[PDB]
Amino acid sequence: VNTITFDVGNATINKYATFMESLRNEAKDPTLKCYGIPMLPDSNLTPKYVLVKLQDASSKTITLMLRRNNLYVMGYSDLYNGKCRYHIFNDISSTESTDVENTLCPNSNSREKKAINYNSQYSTLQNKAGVSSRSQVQLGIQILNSDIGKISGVSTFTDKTEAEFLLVAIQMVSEAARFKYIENQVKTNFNRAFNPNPKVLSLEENWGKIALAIHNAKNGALTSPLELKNADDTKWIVLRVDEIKPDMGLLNYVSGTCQTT
Ligand SMILES: Nc1ncnc2[nH]cnc12
Repeated sequence: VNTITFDVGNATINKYATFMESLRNEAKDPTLKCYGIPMLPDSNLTPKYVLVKLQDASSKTITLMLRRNNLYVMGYSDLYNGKCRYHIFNDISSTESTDVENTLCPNSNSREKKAINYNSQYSTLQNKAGVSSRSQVQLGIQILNSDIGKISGVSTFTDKTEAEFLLVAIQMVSEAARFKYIENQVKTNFNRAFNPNPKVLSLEENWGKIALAIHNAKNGALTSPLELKNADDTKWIVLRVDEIKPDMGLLNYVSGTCQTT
């Protein structure tokens, strides 16, 4: 399994772009694509995981573990009290949990369990963060940096603190890798906090449906309209691959052949 490092504490737009490039290039299947857009592999291709190490301004780190097949964050690790501490979501199976344990913290003689005692759905994370919408949880480079320092090497912390960190890291890492539009929202706002707009949220919520729509399209025409949101919360009725492709970083895995370019 590869570990890709992103230096949050000394970040620049260019360094974030390179991070996104490296993460997409590691995660993607070596060959699968539809309409020129790289696709994630089946669940059997090895390595099955990618690690993402986030470094703050004091060189504290948190390492996220991502599933390659769907880019979900499965859990994360930090160094505390001389040990590797692994924090796994509670909706990960026993088999995958064993992988997470041993991939984040291969030294079984110096590690510690500190579970994430809730599941990894956005509805749950929002509940734990106290917000009715993750539009209300700002994203940003300084926020991500600050959040790392509230958790890494910290014995005990609240579920709210953790969920806020997870919302920010999931969106700035996995969702940005999935969607060039979201990468670009981070880059346009690189120097400030920002609230994810309706188009960010819509893309996040519809990634699986978008992959299927692109995979199924014939001669660039979607088989049925795909309704998303524009950034002003108006409806975006997508009819062709041409309209959605610029926003895409990675397609979710979809079995079967497609129009490849
Ligand atoms: N834990 C997670 N990781 C990646 N994408 C997600 N979408 C919702 N929860 C997520």
